[PDB]
Amino acid sequence: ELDQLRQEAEQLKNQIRDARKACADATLSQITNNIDPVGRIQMRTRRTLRGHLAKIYAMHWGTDSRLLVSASQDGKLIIWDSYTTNKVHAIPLRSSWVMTCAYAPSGNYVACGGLDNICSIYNLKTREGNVRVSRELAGHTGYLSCCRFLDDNQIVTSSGDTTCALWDIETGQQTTTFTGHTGDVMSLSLAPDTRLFVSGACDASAKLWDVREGMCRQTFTGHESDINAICFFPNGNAFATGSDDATCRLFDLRADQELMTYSHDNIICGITSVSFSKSGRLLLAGYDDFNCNVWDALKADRAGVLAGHDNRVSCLGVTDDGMAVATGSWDSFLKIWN
Amino acid sequence: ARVRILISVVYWVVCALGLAGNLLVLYLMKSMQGWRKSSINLFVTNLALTDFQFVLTLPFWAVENALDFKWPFGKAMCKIVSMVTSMNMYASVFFLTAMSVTRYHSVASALKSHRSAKALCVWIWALAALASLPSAIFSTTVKVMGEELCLVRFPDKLLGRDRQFWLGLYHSQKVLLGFVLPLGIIILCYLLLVRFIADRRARPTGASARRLSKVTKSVTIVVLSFFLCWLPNQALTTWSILIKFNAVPFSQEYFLCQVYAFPVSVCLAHSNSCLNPVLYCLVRREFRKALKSLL
Amino acid sequence: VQLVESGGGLVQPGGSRKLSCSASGFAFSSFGMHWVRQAPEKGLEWVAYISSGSGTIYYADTVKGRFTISRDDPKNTLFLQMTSLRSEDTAMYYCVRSIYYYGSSPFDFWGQGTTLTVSDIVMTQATSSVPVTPGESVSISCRSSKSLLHSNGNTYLYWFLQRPGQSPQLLIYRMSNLASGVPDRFSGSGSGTAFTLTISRLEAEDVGVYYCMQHLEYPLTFGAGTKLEL
Amino acid sequence: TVSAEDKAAAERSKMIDKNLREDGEKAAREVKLLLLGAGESGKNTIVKQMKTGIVETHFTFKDLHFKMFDVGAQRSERKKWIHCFEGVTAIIFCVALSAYDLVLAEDEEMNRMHASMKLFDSICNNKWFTDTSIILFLNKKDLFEEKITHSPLTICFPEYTGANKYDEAASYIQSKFEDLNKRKDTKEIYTHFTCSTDTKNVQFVFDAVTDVIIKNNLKDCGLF
Amino acid sequence: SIAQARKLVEQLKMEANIDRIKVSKAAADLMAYCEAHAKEDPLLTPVPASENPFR
Ligand SMILES: CCc1cc(O)cc2c(/C=N/NC(=N)NCCc3ccc(Cl)cc3)c[nH]c12
Repeated sequence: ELDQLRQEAEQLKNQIRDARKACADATLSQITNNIDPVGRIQMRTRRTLRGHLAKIYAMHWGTDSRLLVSASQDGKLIIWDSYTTNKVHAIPLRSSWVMTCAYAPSGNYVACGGLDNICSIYNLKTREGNVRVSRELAGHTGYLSCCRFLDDNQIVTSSGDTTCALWDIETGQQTTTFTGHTGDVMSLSLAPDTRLFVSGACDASAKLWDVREGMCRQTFTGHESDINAICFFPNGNAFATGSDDATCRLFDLRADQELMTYSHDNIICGITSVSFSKSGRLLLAGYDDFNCNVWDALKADRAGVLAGHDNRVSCLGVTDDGMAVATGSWDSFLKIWN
Repeated sequence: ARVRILISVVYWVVCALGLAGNLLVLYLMKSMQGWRKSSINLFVTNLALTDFQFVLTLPFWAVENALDFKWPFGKAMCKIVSMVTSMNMYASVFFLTAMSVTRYHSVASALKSHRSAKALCVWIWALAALASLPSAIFSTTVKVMGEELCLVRFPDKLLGRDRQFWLGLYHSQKVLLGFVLPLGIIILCYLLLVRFIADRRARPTGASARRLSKVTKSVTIVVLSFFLCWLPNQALTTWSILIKFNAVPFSQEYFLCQVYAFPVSVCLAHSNSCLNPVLYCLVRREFRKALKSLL
Repeated sequence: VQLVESGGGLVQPGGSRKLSCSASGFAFSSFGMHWVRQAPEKGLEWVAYISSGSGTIYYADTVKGRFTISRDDPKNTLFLQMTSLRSEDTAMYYCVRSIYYYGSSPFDFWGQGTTLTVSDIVMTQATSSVPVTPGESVSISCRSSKSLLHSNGNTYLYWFLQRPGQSPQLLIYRMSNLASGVPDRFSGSGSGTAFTLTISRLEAEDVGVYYCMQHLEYPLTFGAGTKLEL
Repeated sequence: TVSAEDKAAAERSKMIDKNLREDGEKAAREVKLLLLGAGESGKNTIVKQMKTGIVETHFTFKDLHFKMFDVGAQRSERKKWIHCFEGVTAIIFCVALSAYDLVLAEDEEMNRMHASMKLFDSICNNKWFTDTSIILFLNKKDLFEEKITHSPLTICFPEYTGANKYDEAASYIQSKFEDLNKRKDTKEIYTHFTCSTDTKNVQFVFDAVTDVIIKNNLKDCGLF
Repeated sequence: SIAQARKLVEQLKMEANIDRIKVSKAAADLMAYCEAHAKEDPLLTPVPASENPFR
């Protein structure tokens, strides 16, 4: 069985393509073309979180919608207070090549990593008064691109070794390793129930994983190039992707195919960040042309543009209550938009 | 006869150009918040606001000369107009020399920086105010033939109304502290930059020769701009100084120059207030990107 | 984490002494420091305050002009130099650390104590003592003068317990927020002016004197002190 | 209008700002270098002369603190992390001269020097290094000397005139590596020939970064 | 490459056996989520001024 397995592979791919074609009875803008396209919202800046001295590469909100962490290529990791623009902590990183950061749901730990191939977890609520690193997770052979806290004691990391992984923080070990990607994995998103997570990779494909069994459940194609950002719809039944081809897309798990493509002729710069709203109506997508296009999910209308930043927007995030949006760019500035 | 309206139109045009350019520079600098922790940017902002005021105080003299050397409103807005003009023309040249000294410091201590500015700015402003105080405290405008003039030290209080004190030095300190000293400092600084970068030049093609040619072009255009803008007016002023101290070449020369070139010289000297913003905040690529984005 | 403090003793009237507090366990360089004294029979009262990167120093009106507070971070030591010791300064002085970042727990750790023997929102704890029995629910009430609530949602009241031969320990930093090593059988509930503490079950360590301290601005007046007895 | 705890939070924030700007000022005074090469080249010799991801190397020479970001352990895609090095003072690129006739084993029969040339073309014309100077090291020149005689350069460069002199084939290699620069007057490439020794490569990098510092200062002042 | 091919074909055949649903029902579910939480989405519908913590 040298090429018989390969031939079975193409026949199965064709069968999956036919099954996916069978599901699409009509396009999205044929059953959603009856509701009003609410938008035309500009969300002027309310806070400007200055203090960084290099490109901001990743930010993450807290579950209180009050504290947010930001990572920049200067060996700094700042917990802000978006309400009063205060700084709670300033962690000096051992490796300055940070391009992912996380905030634990309990608010006790902050994750960090990048081109050091190590995910570093910091304790914010020590009795000594200083923020110290708890454990340095090291099992990856490529750059870490995203880390999201499963719980207080579990993390999920995506690396540029065509591999995502799940760790036990206390033991600092590979609880389960998620393999199956062809190119580098660039983004993660954990479902609200914390049982599945999507991972978009440089192979122009995104897959759905089961955290417990440790195997892929669904695979998604459609993009022409690298997938940079990914995020879940609030229900956890859909997820949005963003590629370095100036195109966003929305996949739904049950249908197991794309539904809507967010693109325009005047946008040729790709995407670096994608986030959803509280109701998931707003697809806030940070594009490479120094602005964050506030898309509408149910339609493809570019509802708004957040044109504050004078350099490429690398990270944006929405509060748990949807009150604020915090975009971060290569200009060392964070802006809170409301 | 018919040239007074043309000179007034020139005054208004240069005023509009200065206002527009300086507003653009100030808006770009405000957008580039933080001053980039650079001494040159603070100096540029100070100089931009200085020459913005210097070109905004132009319409008063425009309408004053449009009335054939006549002062319309003789009031505290002769104290104030003289104060703003004689403080802006000093702060402009002083920040212009601050540019040269700070560029020399940056280039000479380039690798020394890899191994106060507000204080200097307020010192420049204080010296400008101290130098401009006489212009605003001894103006003492006087009525002559039913029309007044915003002139200086008309009465002969002491030591002669035309001798050294009491209007023999008021606009010779102008020559000695707005043209002669600033130009000397500027030329010395830029000559030192060319000398410093000459040693490095001595692959030269495309890296050293091209860079040194560009640097000498810039440090030549700056000095030529200053000298050409401030030469005619200061030359007329030094002619007035020499005709009021010793020489008396009045016949068909001083009257002709005062009635012909003096408004032209003044508007040319105010044209520096619009040539400085471009040379110091427009040709730079960092501000060029911001201007293109904000256009 | 420990804050051991030395100095103090038999000081002649109209004298001067310096109290020294040494910090070892934690990062002293990033914490504010409060000095809190307590007369041998009377309650607690605030006597000083210094902050991290000392720029804000606050004194009580009782000892404002003759006391001073000094800290030297490199040796992790807190000092208090007092002058012209009047007789009303006989008290047991405590060192308490604090930090004020968002969601911090100020007045969390207290010191051992130093004895001294020399020869504003009003906090009222009307009930001086209560006969309490094992395994019953008890509640302590504290009353204020000005509203302790602030426009930002906070309510600056602090609850402490002073065991018979022990230093005070924080139970409730805000009006409703517990502390690190405190059992979850303590609870707090207040209003604009009225404030109450609740204990679900009395234990063998809960006997002591309970105090309430305001932190609206900086007078930091403590209350009279409710003393549970079994 | 805000409480005492808010005042102390603001004070803590101000202290954090002062520490942050002090750290930034310290970082902006320290020169950054990116090392790239074909692995078989003298990357290891270069790094060992100065003294599972980025092996970042620190050294101090004539009061300039140096950082050398030795990537190469990354088998991932350079396109997805090369922009993080946008802003290095210079790029150090090492190619082995003893590679024209050394085993054509890049993928399976590809000349090593051709691989180095396409790598240099990729780095030089990359859009993140439009104004980033390149310090090209042409290493293993001794093996070049004792291998020109054994084998001609026509196997790698048939267009060569056949002049198999030591200081003509090396000059030809240098010329072919310069010619990949598609944008001059905005970038200088500093090639280096001293020895297989120390005390000169470090000084060469020091001179190149001094020239880059002077150019950066002139551009900051607006003259150039 | 036999093991890799077997793993790939096994992954694809596991992909095939999935009980899918119509795309229209899925779109209806997403819309129902959107206009079931719309009134509590402050970015979409602006919050009153004296409720916004950012003003
Ligand atoms: C460019 C900076 C500058 C320097 C300066 O010395 C004078 C003026 C100027 C003129 N305004 N009129 C005043 N201030 N007093 C007028 C002084 C005067 C002049 C000529 C005669 Cl015949 C009689 C009296 C407008 N700009 C000036």
